[PDB]
Amino acid sequence: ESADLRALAKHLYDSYIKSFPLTKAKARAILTGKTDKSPFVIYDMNSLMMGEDKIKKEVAIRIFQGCQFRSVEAVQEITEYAKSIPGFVNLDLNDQVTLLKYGVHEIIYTMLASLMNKDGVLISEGQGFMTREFLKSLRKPFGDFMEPKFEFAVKFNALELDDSDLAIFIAVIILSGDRPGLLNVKPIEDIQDNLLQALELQLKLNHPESSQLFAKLLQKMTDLRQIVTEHVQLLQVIKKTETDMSLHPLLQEIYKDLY
Ligand SMILES: *[C@H](/C=C\C/C=C\C/C=C\C/C=C\CCC(=O)O)CC(=O)C/C=C\CC
Repeated sequence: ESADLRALAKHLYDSYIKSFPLTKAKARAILTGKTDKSPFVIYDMNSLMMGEDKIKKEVAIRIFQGCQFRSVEAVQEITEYAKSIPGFVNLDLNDQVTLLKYGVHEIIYTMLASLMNKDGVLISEGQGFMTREFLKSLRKPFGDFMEPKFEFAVKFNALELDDSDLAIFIAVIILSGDRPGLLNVKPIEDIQDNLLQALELQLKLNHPESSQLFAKLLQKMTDLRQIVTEHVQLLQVIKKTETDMSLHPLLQEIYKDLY
């Protein structure tokens, strides 16, 4: 029944808004220019240094440390959201953990896209804006790492998905039967099938003019997986090069034994 899928789509959107402090609608209102919302921009070290009075130790390291904190916070948000998804909490506990750790990275890059424009990532809950050029500027090996996210985001943004689309699309990512080491796949695939049905309905209703948006959206996932591979490689280099830099336990658990 179409009505059941609509009810599920709304349930997921409701949890999404509650789970994520900053949404695409808010992000884009801040970026687009819809007075008070408007953020302080960091393009250089003077701007970065100036920021702290405006907004709530090597510089490159300090940015990376910031990004770690942000990722940890995102996982927590995604994890809260994941519980909301019908059936996920009922799955085997080991399976829940497996889904979460593979999902988290893919979901983060997707959610990151909403804050991105070709110039920058919003920061500090949309209080600040950091330039893409400034992030590239950071000394090796650090300067490269943001760029892959920007490339995906620009292509991804062209789809121009609503927050309501995103919420369903990410439940689909979390609920993947393919994940390595899953004890039971059948229960997971049945739930994913339902989410995919909700997404299909949602995309047609929300974007009737767009053609094959469902398929196009599903293909992007290939891209997400690619970003993860590159990120892990980058991350392994960072540890060897900087012995002095700590990695968050939660982040460490997610990244280890991955593919
Ligand atoms: C790094 C995470 C976010 C990139 C955006 C901006 C630069 C990072 C931090 C600046 C400080 C605050 C912004 C965030 C906030 O407070 O809301 C991308 C990433 O996924 C890296 C993951 C692991 C590397 C440790």
